[PDB]
Amino acid sequence: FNILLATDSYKVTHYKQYPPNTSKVYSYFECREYEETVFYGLQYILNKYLKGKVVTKEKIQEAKDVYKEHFQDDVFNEKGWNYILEKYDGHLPIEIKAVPEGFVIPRGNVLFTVENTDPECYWLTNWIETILVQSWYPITVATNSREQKKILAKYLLETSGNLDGLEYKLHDFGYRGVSSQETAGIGASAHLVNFKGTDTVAGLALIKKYYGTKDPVPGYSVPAAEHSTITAWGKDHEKDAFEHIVTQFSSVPVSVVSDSYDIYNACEKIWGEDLRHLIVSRSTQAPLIIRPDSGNPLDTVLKVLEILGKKFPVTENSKGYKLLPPYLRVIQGDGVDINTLQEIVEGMKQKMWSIENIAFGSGGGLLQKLTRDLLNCSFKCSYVVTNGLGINVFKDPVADPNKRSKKGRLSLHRTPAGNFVTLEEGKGDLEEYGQDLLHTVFKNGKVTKSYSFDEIRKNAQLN
Amino acid sequence: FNILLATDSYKVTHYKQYPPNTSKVYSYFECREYEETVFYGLQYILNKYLKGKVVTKEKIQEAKDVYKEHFQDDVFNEKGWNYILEKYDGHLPIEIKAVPEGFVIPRGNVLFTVENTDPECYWLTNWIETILVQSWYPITVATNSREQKKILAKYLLETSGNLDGLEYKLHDFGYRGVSSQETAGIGASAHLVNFKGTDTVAGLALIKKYYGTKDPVPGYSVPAAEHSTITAWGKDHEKDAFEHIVTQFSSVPVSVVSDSYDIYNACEKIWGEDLRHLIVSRSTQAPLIIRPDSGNPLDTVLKVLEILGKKFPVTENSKGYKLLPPYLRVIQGDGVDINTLQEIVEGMKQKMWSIENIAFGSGGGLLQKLTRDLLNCSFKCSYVVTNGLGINVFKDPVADPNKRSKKGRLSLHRTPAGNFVTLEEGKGDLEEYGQDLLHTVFKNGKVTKSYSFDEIRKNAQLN
Ligand SMILES: CCNc1nc(-c2ccc(NC(=O)NCc3ccc(N)[n+]([C@@H]4O[C@H](COP(=O)(O)O)[C@@H](O)[C@H]4O)c3)c(F)c2)ccc1C(=O)NCCN1CCCCC1
Ligand SMILES: CCNc1nc(-c2ccc(NC(=O)NCc3ccc(N)[n+]([C@@H]4O[C@H](COP(=O)(O)O)[C@@H](O)[C@H]4O)c3)c(F)c2)ccc1C(=O)NCCN1CCCCC1
Repeated sequence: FNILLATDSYKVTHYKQYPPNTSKVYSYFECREYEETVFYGLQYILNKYLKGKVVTKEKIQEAKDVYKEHFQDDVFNEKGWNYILEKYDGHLPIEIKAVPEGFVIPRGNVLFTVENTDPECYWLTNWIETILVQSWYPITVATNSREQKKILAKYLLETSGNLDGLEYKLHDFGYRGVSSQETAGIGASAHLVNFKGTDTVAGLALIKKYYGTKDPVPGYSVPAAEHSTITAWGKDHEKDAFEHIVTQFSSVPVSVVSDSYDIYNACEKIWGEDLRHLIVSRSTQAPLIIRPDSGNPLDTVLKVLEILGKKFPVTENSKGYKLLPPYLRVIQGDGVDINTLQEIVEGMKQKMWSIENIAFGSGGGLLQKLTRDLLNCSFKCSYVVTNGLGINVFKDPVADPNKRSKKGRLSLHRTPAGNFVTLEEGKGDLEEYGQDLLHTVFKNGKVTKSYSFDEIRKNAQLN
Repeated sequence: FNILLATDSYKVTHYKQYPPNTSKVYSYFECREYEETVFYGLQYILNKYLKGKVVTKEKIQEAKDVYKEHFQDDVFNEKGWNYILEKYDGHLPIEIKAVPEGFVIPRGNVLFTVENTDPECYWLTNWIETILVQSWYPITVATNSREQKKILAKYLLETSGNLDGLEYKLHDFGYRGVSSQETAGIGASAHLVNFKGTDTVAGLALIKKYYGTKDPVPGYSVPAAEHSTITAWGKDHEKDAFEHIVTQFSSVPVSVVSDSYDIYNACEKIWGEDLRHLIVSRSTQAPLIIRPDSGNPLDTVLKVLEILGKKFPVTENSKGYKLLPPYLRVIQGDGVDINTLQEIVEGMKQKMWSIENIAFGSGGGLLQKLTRDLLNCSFKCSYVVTNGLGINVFKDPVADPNKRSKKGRLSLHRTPAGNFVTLEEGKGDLEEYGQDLLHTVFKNGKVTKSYSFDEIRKNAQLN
C-alpha cells in the first residue's frame, strides 16, 4: 500500500491551487442534513493506512513515475512528500479529532476534523480526504443495521414481552454479495456492532486486530445447508438429504434450506410427517431452523408458519402470540432489507405469530445496497490560515441549500437538554456549552486514543 | 490472507452434508435470466487468492481455532485440508474453465465452471463459491459502464457524425464513494475496460499487476479544482481563485468546479466577462472545462450551455448542432448514473447541443450503487458423481421459476446464427455446435491461461 497513490487523482494537483502563503487547512466530516448515525470505522483506517512511516523514497519515486504518465505531465509534489520523509521520518504531520466510536449522533454534526500540524503541509489535510471519507461505509452499515435492530426490538417486545434473542435476530449473509474481500471484513464488523450473528468470517479477524473483544470471537454461526448440499442427493431424495443433515447435526442448532423444489411440501410432508420424529426429539439448545429462500418474503413466511402450526404443537405465550415448540424455528434469509423486514414483522404480528419464532438473514441488502448519499457523508474545508490570518470558509451552492457546508473552527457539545450541537466559527472557545466532545485520535503519525469493540457496542446500544 | 477463513461460515459444515460416496461436485456461474454482460475480473481473483500454496499447517491451525469458537463446536474439516497440504503441497485440486475475459455474453449463459480434480476434495468446489461469486462486482461495473458507453455513442454519433472522444466521455470519480480501498481498485479497473478516464488511482496498479497493458498506464486524468481549493480564497475572491488556477495550468486541460456559490454567476460574469480574456486565448489541446456540481443535472447543464453560448462564439457543426469554441468544454460530475446520463444527452439533443461539448463524471453511481442482483449473478451445483454414477443436479423453487438452475455438465457455444447457447446435460459432448468457448484458466494451483488488459478491451468493444 502506497498512500501517495491512494487519493483521487486531482488532489495531486491541489498544492498549486490554494492561496499562496496558506499555512493551515482545516476540514471536517459530517453526515449532512436515518435521523441519527453510529460513528464507527475510523480506527480501522487510522491503523491500517495512516499511522507510522507511510512515506519512503521508493514510494515517492513510484508515485512520481505513475503520475507523470497518468497526467502526461509533471505536476506531482515531490518536494512536499520528501519534506515529510526527511523531517518526520515519513510520519504524517496531521491531527485528527473525533467523536468516540460507537457514539450515536444526530445528523448534521461534526463527527471528525482534520488539520495539518506543520505549515509546510497545508496540502496534506485534503490529500487524505479520499481515504478518510471511505469511513462512510462502516458508519452506514452500522447505522442501517441498528435501525433494523430498532424494528426487531419493537416487534419482539410487543409479541413476547421481552428482548431475549434480539442480538441474534438479524444475521449477516453478505460475504458473496459485497464488492471485495476488504469490504466484506469492514461491513461484517459494522454489523457486529449491533448483532452477534455473521457468516462473513472476514469480520472476525478485522475486529480482533483493530478493535479487540474480551470474548474469543465477536460473532457466531451455526451449521446450515445450501442448495448444493440438498440438490446433490437428487430431486427424489430431498427427504434423505434432510434426514442425513439433521442427524449429522443432532446436538447443535441446524439451519436447513427447504425450498429447493417445493417449500410448502417440504414443511408439510417432509418435516411435518416423514421426518417429524427426528424433529420433536431435538433439544431446546438444538432446534431445527427451517429456511425458506424464495417467493414473496412475507407471504412465504406466513404460509410456512401456518403449515408448521398445523403439524407441530404450538402454544400461546403470555402476550397471546403463537409460539412454535422450542425445537423448531424459522429463518427468512431471502429478500430482507430494512423495508421488507418491517413488512414481515408487522405481517407476522397481524396474524398473531411471535417474533420469537423467527430470525432474519440479509446479505447484499445489509452490506452492499448502501451508498455514501444515504447519510449524505461529506468532507469539507471549513477553515484556513493565509498570511497568518484565519478565515472561515464554506460552500453554499445557489441551487442546492442542502449542500451548504459549516464555517470555521468546529466543536461538538452537549446542549442544556442533553442533546448535541455543533458550534461553528470557533464559538466553542467561549465556554458557554461546556467542553468539546471530540478527542484527538491521531497526531503526527500516532494513534492517540482508541476504543475496544466492547466499548463501541456499549456506546451503540439501543435506548 | 487465509483461504480457510475466506468462505461463508456454513460452508465449513458442508463436507458432512453431501451424499456419501460423492467423488465430484461440479458447479457453474451465470448472470441469470442489461441483456448482455462483460465477463471480467476472474483473473484478479485467481492470482490474488487462489493460486500457489494457499494452505499451511499454521493456516489450518488458525482456522481450527477460530471455528471452534465461532460455532462453539468442532465441525472444521481438519483432515480434508491436511490432505491438500500433504498431497498437493497446499495447492488447490480444482479446475476452472471460463469464457475469455472481455467477452460480451447474453444473460443466462455459463460464464465459468468449477470442479474438484481429486475425489477426496469433492467439498472444495463449493468452499470457494464465496470468493469466486465476488466476480459479480467487476462484471457488473464493466457491464454497466459499457451500457453507458452505448448511450454516449448513440448520441455523440447523432449530434456529431462521429465517435471522436467517446473513450473519455465517462470519467470515474468513485474512489471516495466506494466501500473500501480494494473495491476501488477492482471497480476502477472494470470501468477502464470501456473508457480511459479515472481519478481512482488504485485501478492503475491493479491492472498493471494482474492484467498488463502495452501502454505505461491504462487510465488518465487532468488537473482539476475541488471546493476546498476555490473556497479557501474566501467568498469574495472566487475570481482570484479561478484566475490563479487557470494560470497555473495554462497549457494543459483544466477542470474548474464553478458552483461554490452561484454557478450561473460564475459562468456568465466570472468566466464570461471578468476572466474571458484568459479563456479565449487557450489552446485547443488545453481547454478550460467548466464543472457544475449541484442542482438538477439536466436543467443545470442546459442553463450553463445557454449562458456560455451567449458569452462565447458558438458554431453549428455539420449535423446542425451547436458547438462551443475548442478552448471551452463542460463536465457534469454530479448526479450521473445510467438513468440520468440518458436524460441529459437526450435533453441536450432536443435543445440542439452537440454531445461533443460535454463529458460526464460518475462516482458512487458508477462504482458503488450496484448489487449482485442487477445481473442475477449466481453460482450453483449442476452435476455430481456419487457411487461412480454422474447425476444432473439443479434447484427449481415452486414460487420462483426464475431461480431455476441449469442441469448437468455445461458448455458454451456459438449458434449457426452467430449467437450464444449453453448446452446442458453434457450435450456439448455431441459435436453439433462447434467447440466449447470455455477454456481452462486454473488447474491444481496454477493459472493456465491469462489475458492482457489490451485483449480484454478489444473483446469488450462496442459493435
Ligand atoms: C430463530 C432462530 N434463532 C437463531 N438463529 C440463528 C441462525 C439461524 C440460521 C443461520 N444460518 C443460516 O441460515 N445459514 C444459511 C446461509 C448462510 C450463509 C449464506 N451466505 N447463505 C446464503 O447467502 C445468500 C446471500 O443472500 P443475498 O442475496 O446476498 O441477500 C443467501 O441466499 C443465503 O442463501 C445462507 C445462522 F447462522 C444462525 C442463530 C441464533 C438464533 C437464536 O435465536 N439464538 C439465540 C437463542 N438461543 C440461545 C441458545 C440456545 C438456543 C436458543
Ligand atoms: C468535454 C471534456 N473532455 C474531456 N474531459 C476530460 C476530463 C474532464 C474533467 C476531469 N476531472 C474533473 O472534473 N475532476 C473533478 C473531480 C475529480 C475527482 C473527484 N473525485 N471529483 C469529485 O468526486 C465526487 C464523487 O461524486 P459522487 O458523489 O461519488 O458521484 C464528485 O462530487 C466530484 O466532485 C471531482 C478529468 F479528469 C478529465 C478528459 C478528457 C476529455 C476529452 O474529451 N479528451 C479527448 C479530447 N481531447 C484530445 C486531446 C486534446 C484535447 C481534446
